[PDB]
Amino acid sequence: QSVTADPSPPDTNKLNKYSSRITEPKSQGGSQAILHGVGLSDDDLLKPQIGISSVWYEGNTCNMHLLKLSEAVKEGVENAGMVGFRFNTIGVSDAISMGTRGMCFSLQSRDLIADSIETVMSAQWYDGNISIPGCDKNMPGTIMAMGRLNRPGIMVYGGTIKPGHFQDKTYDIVSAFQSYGEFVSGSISDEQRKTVLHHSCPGAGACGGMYTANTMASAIEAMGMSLPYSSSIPAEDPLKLDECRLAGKYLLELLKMDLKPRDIITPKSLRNAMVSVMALGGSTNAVLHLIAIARSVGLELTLDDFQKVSDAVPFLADLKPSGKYVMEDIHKIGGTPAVLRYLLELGLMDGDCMTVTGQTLAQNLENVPSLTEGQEIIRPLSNPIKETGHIQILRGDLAPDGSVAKITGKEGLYFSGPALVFEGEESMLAAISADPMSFKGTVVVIRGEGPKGGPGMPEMLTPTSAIMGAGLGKECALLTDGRFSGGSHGFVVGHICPEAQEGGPIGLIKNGDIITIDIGAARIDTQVSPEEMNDRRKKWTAPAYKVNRGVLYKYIKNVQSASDGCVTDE
Amino acid sequence: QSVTADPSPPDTNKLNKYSSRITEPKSQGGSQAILHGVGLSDDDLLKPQIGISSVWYEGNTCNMHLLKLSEAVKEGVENAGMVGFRFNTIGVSDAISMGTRGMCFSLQSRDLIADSIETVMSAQWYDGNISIPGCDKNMPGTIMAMGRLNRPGIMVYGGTIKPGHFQDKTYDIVSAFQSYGEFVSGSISDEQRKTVLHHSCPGAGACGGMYTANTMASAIEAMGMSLPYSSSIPAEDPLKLDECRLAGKYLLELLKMDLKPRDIITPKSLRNAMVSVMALGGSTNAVLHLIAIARSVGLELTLDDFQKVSDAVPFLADLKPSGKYVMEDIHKIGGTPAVLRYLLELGLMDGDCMTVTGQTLAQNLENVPSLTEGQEIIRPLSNPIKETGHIQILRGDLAPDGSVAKITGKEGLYFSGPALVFEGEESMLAAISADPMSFKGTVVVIRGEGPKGGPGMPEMLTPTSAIMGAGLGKECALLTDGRFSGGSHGFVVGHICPEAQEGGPIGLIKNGDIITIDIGAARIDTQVSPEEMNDRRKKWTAPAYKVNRGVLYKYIKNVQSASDGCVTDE
Ligand SMILES: CC(C)=C1CC[C@]23CO[C@H](C2)[C@@](O)(C(=O)O)CC[C@@H]13
Ligand SMILES: CC(C)=C1CC[C@]23CO[C@H](C2)[C@@](O)(C(=O)O)CC[C@@H]13
Ligand SMILES: CC(C)=C1CC[C@]23CO[C@H](C2)[C@@](O)(C(=O)O)CC[C@@H]13
Ligand SMILES: CC(C)=C1CC[C@]23CO[C@H](C2)[C@@](O)(C(=O)O)CC[C@@H]13
Ligand code: FES
Ligand code: FES
Ligand SMILES: [Mg+2]
Ligand SMILES: [Mg+2]
Repeated sequence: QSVTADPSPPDTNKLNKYSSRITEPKSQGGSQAILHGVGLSDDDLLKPQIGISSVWYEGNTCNMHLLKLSEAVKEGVENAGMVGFRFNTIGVSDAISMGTRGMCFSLQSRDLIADSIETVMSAQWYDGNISIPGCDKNMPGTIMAMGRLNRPGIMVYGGTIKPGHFQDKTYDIVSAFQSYGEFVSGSISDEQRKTVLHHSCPGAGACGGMYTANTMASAIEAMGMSLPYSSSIPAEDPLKLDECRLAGKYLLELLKMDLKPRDIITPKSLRNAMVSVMALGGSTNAVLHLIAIARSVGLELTLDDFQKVSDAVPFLADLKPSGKYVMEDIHKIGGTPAVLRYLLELGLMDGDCMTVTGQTLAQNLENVPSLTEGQEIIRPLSNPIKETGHIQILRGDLAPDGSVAKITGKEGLYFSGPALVFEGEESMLAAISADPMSFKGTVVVIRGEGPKGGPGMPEMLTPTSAIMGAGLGKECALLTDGRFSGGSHGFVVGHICPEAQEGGPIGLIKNGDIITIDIGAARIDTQVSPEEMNDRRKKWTAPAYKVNRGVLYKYIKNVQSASDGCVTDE
Repeated sequence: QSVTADPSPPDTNKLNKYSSRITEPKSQGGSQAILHGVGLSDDDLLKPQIGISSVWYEGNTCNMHLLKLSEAVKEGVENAGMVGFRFNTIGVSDAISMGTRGMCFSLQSRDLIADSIETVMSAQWYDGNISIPGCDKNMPGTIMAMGRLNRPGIMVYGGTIKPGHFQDKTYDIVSAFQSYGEFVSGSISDEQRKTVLHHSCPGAGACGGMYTANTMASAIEAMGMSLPYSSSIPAEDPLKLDECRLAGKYLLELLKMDLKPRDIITPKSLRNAMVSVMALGGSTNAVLHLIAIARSVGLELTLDDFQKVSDAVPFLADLKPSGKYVMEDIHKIGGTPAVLRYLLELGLMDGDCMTVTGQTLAQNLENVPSLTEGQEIIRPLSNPIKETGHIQILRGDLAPDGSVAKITGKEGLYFSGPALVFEGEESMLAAISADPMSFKGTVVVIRGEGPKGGPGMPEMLTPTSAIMGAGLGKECALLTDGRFSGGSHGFVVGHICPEAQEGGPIGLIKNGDIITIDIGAARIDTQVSPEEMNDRRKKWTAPAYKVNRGVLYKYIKNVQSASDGCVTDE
């Protein structure tokens, strides 16, 4: 819990606790000369300095607008009497890289982003931070950096993309991904396929459903580290620019209070974040990212913590991918604060947690308009979509250190079938192409896709959509030490630990082993005896790492297990 | 030498070898929908995609102009028939962080930059790269990423800052750093001190002397990975913008030739780079960065390689800090190509190395105007400033795995003195404050500043300027496992390996040990017997790491020794 990462300030009530290190001593005249050179007056040197870290880049719709938002954040910082210094990190697009080896680089970019913002804040002695992520992994990456530094900070979510519309039909990135399967199946022509591709993503913003971006944005708001409505204002909405211009005012107040990320991110605000995930049907990736965020502030968060919140919180929101609505429809019925107000009224949330407004969650939500009368997106507690949360933690013989599944309650309580084992996604997809019926009734195992084996713990969508299009949805189960993206109508488990590369039982499974998934017992078991499994283990040798240089070899050297949130700095 | 880091392309003569992975298969319609959303037409999808990676940020003069350069690079990429996708990494300012704990974050940002550009190029499937660094570590960071990817790439140096001028007096960042010592000594008043600070850095650009930025920029041009004149055109010069607009034309040609970084960065172009360092009196940091660059392409480069080139190449350039002129004065006498033309004419360089112009170094230099008649910056081979290079590799008892020193030839051949040992820069500076005369005649050892002990292998300037201001310049020697920045008029050695944190002999030195530096034997020796040293070693226990989380704990876990270039991905 005693984190030692970044420099500590060189007194109370001082607003420039860190930048005074370089703006005040005569022995740092070199630093002051650079600062004059970038435009600071003598008066400016007395002011707090805010690092404004955006994740702009031009090759992704989620991120191409973030420089325009960064300009607005800087203008608000200046209007609040402080100095704004913009800088920008990298990010990668899951939508672009999905289905390719580029996806091996996606999860780790969260931790690269954390390292990047930490590096700049520490070296330049900035007093506070405003981050503008726009896309899946960007968000937890910025919060992790704020937790390590423990300097006042606010996350401004870039906002969600608007749905595409063409000829009385609604299209999104899900439409684009689905289009190829509908072409091969014969449902649509090549001409209809191309139309979907040209009208799926009309502008800037993150993916609209309850995928990782909106899950994490909502969760981070719920955790108190974004301003109210940050998660539900669309990316191109003029209110997003207004939020950007106001972050500086709110940050000034945080500096006056010295309200820091470790004052805001606590066991109870972490639970608030998890409640929001459960209630909205949020992504299983939130397990990885919330664990990493909790670790970044010196706290603990286990898989069991997620299971307890899941048991305690019903799934209430009729939102894609599980349901029919998108983040804009939440926005039109009162936004994320309206949802959280309802959950707080139900006693599911703790209102006493401090937030980046300088007030408590309860104080923020006191004044917010409630959910729109007659709305059908957020179900009553009396009529939930599921009595408990979607997220389910499975252990048992084959996942002794844990695993994560999204369970709707429609797949049944059990699946038993002979294992069909693949060393990588490629061999699985080839086998289901040549011989789809060989999959009927099996427990499909795609191993070697974990943090070290993948490497990079890639997300895989093609296995579930291939299973769906072969008519095998409820007829087989899918297990991996990596991650699955789309929903089957059957059992789909990821994050199996230990991963195959580490010699976990998943790497000892053989074709024909009878595997039994039991949701009530929360176990993925094998009919193979523990003694024969141990025999296989004694004979097992770890495969060679797939890379020997570069960022992914460093990831292999540094990354902890999926049950440990794949943190890299421990 | 067999590097496995990044994805390989999914045919010859194809110009979009990598982006075809996502622009051509119907199974990647999701990728194509994102690309349409960011503005690509169907015709645009057929074009090569260039990742344009700048290191812009607002808090440093070296980097604040790089977004404007990035816009020009993109416009040139489009004018050459390709698609330009801008993205931006982080960087840190050595001028701002020097003298503070922020400096522990500076060297590692080179390797963070390499990881960042590698990550984006791999995930987004870009065909080529144009990088726009502006500051010390940025430059080798971008080349390392290009070496790992081995996709056609060009480095555009951001260019050097113009000298500040006020009331018939020339000021630079060196003036600003010197100002405090001149205030404490009484040479100048507080009023004169403040004047230097306001007129030292008038605009955008890297430091003007032969510090790391200009050393590396020149070295990277000499290595063939920048266009001719990139290193010597000033940052605000309109020709820099013209260079930016032309990089796309040159990159198109590289894609047609499939001339890749591992075709350009070879043993012989690495030697060309080292020749340029020796001849210009370049920074000892170039030892670290050129080793890392050579490793990134699967090549070897040792400390002995530097000593052999140093022995073979005289110091010829009258350039700060060793001399009086700056990079702009090279620029006014024909620039870096004119210098390299002279060295090539002397037979010091290999002209057959391919470069990013698509032609050889000799072909580039055939047409360039020679050095301005009557110039006094570049000495003749008959009258060099030093018969061999400044860079000197020392081993011996106390640096068995090597060490690096800048030797002018003025300090003599020997120094012998009792050791005065400090565990960190702070205790050294306090001791020389309270008791300066206790330093007279000693060999000052500042240990625990290496890659893992510092951590971060920080650069330290205050020890040499404190020694200078106490009148002790030629009266003591300075040794460290970290790095020293400014020049003493005596012996100053850095990069001592193994570092103290790793239990190298430097961590076993005690106050009073007689240390003898012998330049001719190239040895740093101790009078203590090898048997007593081994006794000390058997009793020695490694100190606890100073951090336990964050980017610097990861650095500690990953970094190799200074003699190994402090690479992190092996
Ligand atoms: C960030 C780095 C490089 C550090 C090395 C060891 C210390 C230095 O002082 C200690 C620990 C610290 O608590 C402070 O007083 O500032 C924080 C900073 C770190
Ligand atoms: C399931 C399909 C159709 C997706 C559309 C684009 C994304 C949505 O969010 C992104 C990419 C994803 O990384 C997540 O957050 O889960 C994976 C899933 C796919
Ligand atoms: C970059 C990553 C994650 C890789 C994992 C193992 C391989 C895959 O194929 C091999 C090696 C490769 O030579 C290719 O044919 O493309 C390069 C890419 C890497
Ligand atoms: C020696 C003094 C006065 C310097 C002025 C600013 C810089 C120059 O270059 C930068 C910072 C440095 O990182 C290098 O490249 O060596 C260290 C040295 C100091
Ligand atoms: S790919 Fe960026 S939020 Fe979906
Ligand atoms: S600090 Fe950037 S080049 Fe000197
Ligand atoms: Mg994702
Ligand atoms: Mg430097």
